[PDB]
Amino acid sequence: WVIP
Amino acid sequence: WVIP
Amino acid sequence: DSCIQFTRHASDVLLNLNRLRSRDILTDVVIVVSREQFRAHKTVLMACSGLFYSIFTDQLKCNLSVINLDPEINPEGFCILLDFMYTSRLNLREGNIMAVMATAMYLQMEHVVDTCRKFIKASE
Amino acid sequence: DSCIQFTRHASDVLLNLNRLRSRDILTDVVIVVSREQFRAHKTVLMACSGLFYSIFTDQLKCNLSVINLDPEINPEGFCILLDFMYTSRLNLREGNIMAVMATAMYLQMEHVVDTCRKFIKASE
Ligand SMILES: O=C1Cc2cc(Nc3nc(Cl)ncc3Br)ccc2N1
Ligand SMILES: O=C1Cc2cc(Nc3nc(Cl)ncc3Br)ccc2N1
Ligand SMILES: [Cl-]
Ligand SMILES: [Cl-]
Repeated sequence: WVIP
Repeated sequence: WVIP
Repeated sequence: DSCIQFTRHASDVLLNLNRLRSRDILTDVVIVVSREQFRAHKTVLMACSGLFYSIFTDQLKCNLSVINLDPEINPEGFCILLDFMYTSRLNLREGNIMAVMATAMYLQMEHVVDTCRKFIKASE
Repeated sequence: DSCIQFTRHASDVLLNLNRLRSRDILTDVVIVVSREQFRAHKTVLMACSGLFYSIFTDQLKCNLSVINLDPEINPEGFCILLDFMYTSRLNLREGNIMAVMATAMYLQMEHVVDTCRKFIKASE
């Protein structure tokens, strides 16, 4: 999971 | 396009 | 093999499937969550959820145009997860994390359940 | 927004759609290319090809279970492109590049046409  |  | 690969292809496909969803094109099922209704593509639901995969591979349920979810399921949690299926983006907030995690457990969306468990563990 | 994103989601969705294709699950159209037949999902074809997008948004053709392609289309070129749609991998070879490029132009698959043109320009 990432900060888009 | 890339070499997978 | 000696194939070449287009890096953005999978993302571009999903973006187009979401555009078809937004315009209600070739949607073939209604998911009923209490008083709310959500139109979707059976194939996308199966590709994202272990529960929908099991439902639409059943010889009788594969032909249903309406699927009713368990009454304990929260329509907002379902909406957030349906958006995630079509976009890869999850709108996870303090106010919705419990409903989203409960809905992802029911839908059998393992990666969502995992991030919810981690975000909850960080706040305790 | 304040969304989080699962990097591998789009790739995982496409991998599952390809698994449904391989087991012939919920395929809803046959594409006829001369003597050959190819089963597929209308939504995936629309998401990958400007030609299929135009075909399945037409109020009459959206309901067809069989689509016949132009007789000039090569079944092997179509097969290679159908594989690319479901996998992001393109099996481009000296022996098939002309048929693949002609098929991608007909199907309106701009990124494939672009790499074919570049590979051809390098060999001249
Ligand atoms: O957390 C998750 C997400 C998910 C998706 C599917 N979907 C499919 N799985 C397989 Cl093996 N083939 C085709 C399809 Br469509 C099955 C289980 C799960 N569990
Ligand atoms: O080279 C390409 C690939 C492609 C795909 C689509 N598909 C869609 N386009 C739009 Cl804007 N909305 C929903 C869908 Br499905 C249209 C044109 C093209 N040209
Ligand atoms: Cl997931
Ligand atoms: Cl393309």
